[PDB]
Amino acid sequence: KAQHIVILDQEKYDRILKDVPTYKYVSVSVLVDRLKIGGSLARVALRQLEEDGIITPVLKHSKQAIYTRAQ
Amino acid sequence: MVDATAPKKRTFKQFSFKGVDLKDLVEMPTEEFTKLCGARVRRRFSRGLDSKPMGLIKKLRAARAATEPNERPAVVKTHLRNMIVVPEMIGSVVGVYNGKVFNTVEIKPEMVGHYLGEFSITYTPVRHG
Amino acid sequence: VSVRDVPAQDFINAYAQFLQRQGKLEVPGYVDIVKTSAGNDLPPQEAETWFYKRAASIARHIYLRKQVGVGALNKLYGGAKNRGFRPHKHVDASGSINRKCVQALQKIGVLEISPKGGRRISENGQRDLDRIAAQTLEE
Amino acid sequence: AHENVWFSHPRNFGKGSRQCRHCSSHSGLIRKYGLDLCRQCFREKAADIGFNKYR
Amino acid sequence: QQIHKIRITLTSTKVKQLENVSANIIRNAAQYNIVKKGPVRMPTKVLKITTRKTPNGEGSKTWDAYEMRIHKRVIDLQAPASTVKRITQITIEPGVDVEVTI
Amino acid sequence: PLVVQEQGSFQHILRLLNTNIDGRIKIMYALTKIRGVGRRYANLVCKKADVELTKRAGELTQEELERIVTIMQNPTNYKIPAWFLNRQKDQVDGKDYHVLANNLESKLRDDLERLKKIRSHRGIRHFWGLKVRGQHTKTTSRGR
Amino acid sequence: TQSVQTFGKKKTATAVAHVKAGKGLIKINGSPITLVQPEILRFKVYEPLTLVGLDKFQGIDIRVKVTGGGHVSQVYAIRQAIAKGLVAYHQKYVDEASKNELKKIFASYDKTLLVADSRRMEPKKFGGRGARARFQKSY
RNA sequence: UUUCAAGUCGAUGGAAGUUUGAGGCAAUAACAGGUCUGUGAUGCCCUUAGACGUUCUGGGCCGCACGCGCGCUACACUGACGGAGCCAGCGAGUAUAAGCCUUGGCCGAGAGGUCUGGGAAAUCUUGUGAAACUCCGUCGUGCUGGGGAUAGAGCAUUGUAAUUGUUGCUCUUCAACGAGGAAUUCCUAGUAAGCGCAAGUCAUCAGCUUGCGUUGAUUACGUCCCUGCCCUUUGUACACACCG
Ligand SMILES: [Mg+2]
Ligand SMILES: [Mg+2]
Ligand SMILES: [Mg+2]
Ligand SMILES: [Mg+2]
Ligand SMILES: [Mg+2]
Ligand SMILES: [Mg+2]
Ligand SMILES: [Mg+2]
Ligand SMILES: [Mg+2]
Ligand SMILES: [Mg+2]
Ligand SMILES: [Mg+2]
Ligand SMILES: [Zn+2]
Repeated sequence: KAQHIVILDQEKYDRILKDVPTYKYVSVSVLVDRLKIGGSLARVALRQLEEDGIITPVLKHSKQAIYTRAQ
Repeated sequence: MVDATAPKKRTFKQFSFKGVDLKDLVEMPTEEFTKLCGARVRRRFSRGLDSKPMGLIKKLRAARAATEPNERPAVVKTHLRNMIVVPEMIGSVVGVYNGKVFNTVEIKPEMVGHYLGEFSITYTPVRHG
Repeated sequence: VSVRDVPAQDFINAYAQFLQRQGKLEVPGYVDIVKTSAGNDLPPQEAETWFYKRAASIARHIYLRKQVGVGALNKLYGGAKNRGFRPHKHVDASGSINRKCVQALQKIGVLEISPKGGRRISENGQRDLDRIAAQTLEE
Repeated sequence: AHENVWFSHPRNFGKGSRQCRHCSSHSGLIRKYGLDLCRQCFREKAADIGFNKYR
Repeated sequence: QQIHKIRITLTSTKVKQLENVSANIIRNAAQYNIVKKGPVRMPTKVLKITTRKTPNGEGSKTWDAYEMRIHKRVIDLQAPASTVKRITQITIEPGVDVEVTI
Repeated sequence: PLVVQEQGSFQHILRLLNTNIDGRIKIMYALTKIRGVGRRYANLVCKKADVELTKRAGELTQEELERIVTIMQNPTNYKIPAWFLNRQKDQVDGKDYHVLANNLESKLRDDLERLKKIRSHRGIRHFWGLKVRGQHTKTTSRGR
Repeated sequence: TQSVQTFGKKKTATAVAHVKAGKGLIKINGSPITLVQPEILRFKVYEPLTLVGLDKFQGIDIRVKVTGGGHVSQVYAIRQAIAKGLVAYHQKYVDEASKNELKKIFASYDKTLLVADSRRMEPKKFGGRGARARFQKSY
């Protein structure tokens, strides 16, 4: 029943930048769980959001990415 | 998928084994023929042919020479069922022991490259009920 | 600074970048086709760079030891094969890939055929590897 | 003629290629350290050979 | 064929005769002013054979575990070859075999 | 190396060699649905066609799709090794081939009658649906 | 000069520590301790350091060679060789009052810093795949 | 605590305080338990030249509507792959053979081939650079990149001989299985569980045993409730002893 979205359109993209900052804790599963996007799409979003400064890296690991809001 | 091509032509079909048709197939020396078949056959001929396979070929050759009205070439019987069928012996009929009886097989051209005893099953099939 | 004073994992990522950017390493034509080991089931995921990274590992691995052969390199990078229903087993890596790397590396430098077997590191091999270690740790 | 057939099959690299020193059996042979003895003949000669049970 | 660094290799199953011959040779290499190296205790080899107890194939799966320990010692002497060989005949023992290599 | 967006270019369902392919699967593993195309084979045709593996099936353009189906139909012309092929040293013409979706079962069948026509032992057991490679059947393969 | 050599052991792993007088060099098989590959266990070898304070290692340099055992078993052998080497150096070249002080903090935190674990693998017995495990029985 | 006895439970010291851990040996008798398919160990019976002796050739012991037992892979994300990191121990090893362990170099995508050299061995294979494992990536809950049966085609090794594929490798084919009812097994510390490696069988073949080491726990440290055995009392018309 999952049918998670793997292609990023524009409606979801700006919705992401409007919703991810208002999260206590973001991770690979959090993006999948609440944004309905796929796991692979979640991983690329986290690696860019850190470069754009919106997201602060709490911990770095291959199997787990622990991130938090930067404000 | 680009498209869907389906032409085909009637090239006067004749049996062919790995690119060599029946006409040329029959007149190949077994040394040249083995160079275009499987790995197991190629290994066997390099390991050295003992006297038993070579003796059977001579008798199979003679059995064909026995009849020249062009009917079946009479049967040579043998136990050596590890014999590899070669184009030279196409059309000959051999009786291959399966442990009890002389199963009779006719060497069809499509049988080439197989073991001679592979066409004489050694066990009667199971039948429950 | 020496090779032993820098972490191995991020040193190879730095030596791999240099060997690719240097471009002098001769890459065999089958690197986009072959699998590293008979125990593997798929080719490497980093098609463009896997050969460079493996050569960096071979060069670094030879630095810390003495006369390692090419047969030993197959055992080192080999892993457990996934036999279907039979238990797992260790299987050696491909011989050609390891032999080509050290041969490709021998005319680009760092190594040479050592006495009493194996492949020693070259007079210049210590000079330029220790260099890479320095350009690894400034950040 | 007959001499070329009698005992003509090769009897090397096989289980029938070797036999027990003692009973000339073919099954349960021990080849370690060149013993070439059946496992039953070994037990009745182990003390004589110099094999003892310690652990 | 005068002075010669000569190695004597001692192997046996039992250690008492091995150490008696080893000590007796070392002792004889003391009163004779001969510089010596040894004895060197080589790592002992445990020859283990594990068979089934049953001559037939019935019962609980019980196994014997036979053993044959082999101990090897080498002693280095600096003496002429005539001198070393006669020391061997002095310390001859039925259990221990001797091989002499130059 | 960053998240990108597109509109109307993605294709949810592809049709290659008369087989329907889901467009949201990664290209290397989407092609494995085509019978005769395994994971190992799909990795090479994408790399020979200069199609980077980080793309979903629907992301591909028509130019790339035709370039892939062209390579699969002519593997030897693109430095694909003979030993890497599906059907090498073919029975009738002796050349190295790689049979695909609507051709594999045809030549697999033709091999079965070719075994059954000569009445080989392997062909007979294939007819019964039993194991032909000597596996024991005393205690295994009892389903239907 | 003032040199003492010691060793620590785990199941099979044995780490030989050489403690010489110097500037404070602390290496693992010729590599700094800051780069041990059991990253999750890097603080196991950091424990003998931060417990007493790094000022104790100003005058001594330590070079260990650890062989045998496994990845984890080697870490416990290394940390024991370091802890025992520091104590053995103080007993021989410093007053024994300081040596008893250092030995107190280590033991009060973890006994394995100074005392080798005596556990070894139990032999396997026939009738089962393990030391105590047995083949499944049927009636 | 205790009959202040035998002991038991806690600490301290200690390498070790469960008989220090683990085994080897192991009583008085006994079983119609299993083996004459280990014996040039055997009594008797059968056969002994058209052999039931021995040998050659080929097949079978693998044969398949089915029930059961010892096991191996798995059913996934505490994971699969792809790279990178890279640590053991127990052992074995040959000559004019009938061919041992085989590094190093050179060919091959692999399996493997070839040329030299070391080792009758703490010397060389070998630090057996093993696998789980760790790091960085791809995958993203999908019978999916889990799983790898079944099968087609091709390439090598051993062997006189591979067909009923010995085994290995390449591509393709990618099935049940989505954690398993009634029942039932093993186990208390470097133990269980994984994870590999060596030796035996072995020309070739280990999903098997015998050991070894790597990672390494949860939970009792109690009871006779189930089950088996031992002891005492008891009944007996049994003593070939309840298979009476
Ligand atoms: Mg069409
Ligand atoms: Mg090798
Ligand atoms: Mg690896
Ligand atoms: Mg037939
Ligand atoms: Mg107990
Ligand atoms: Mg026979
Ligand atoms: Mg059992
Ligand atoms: Mg991995
Ligand atoms: Mg051989
Ligand atoms: Mg009770
Ligand atoms: Zn015997």
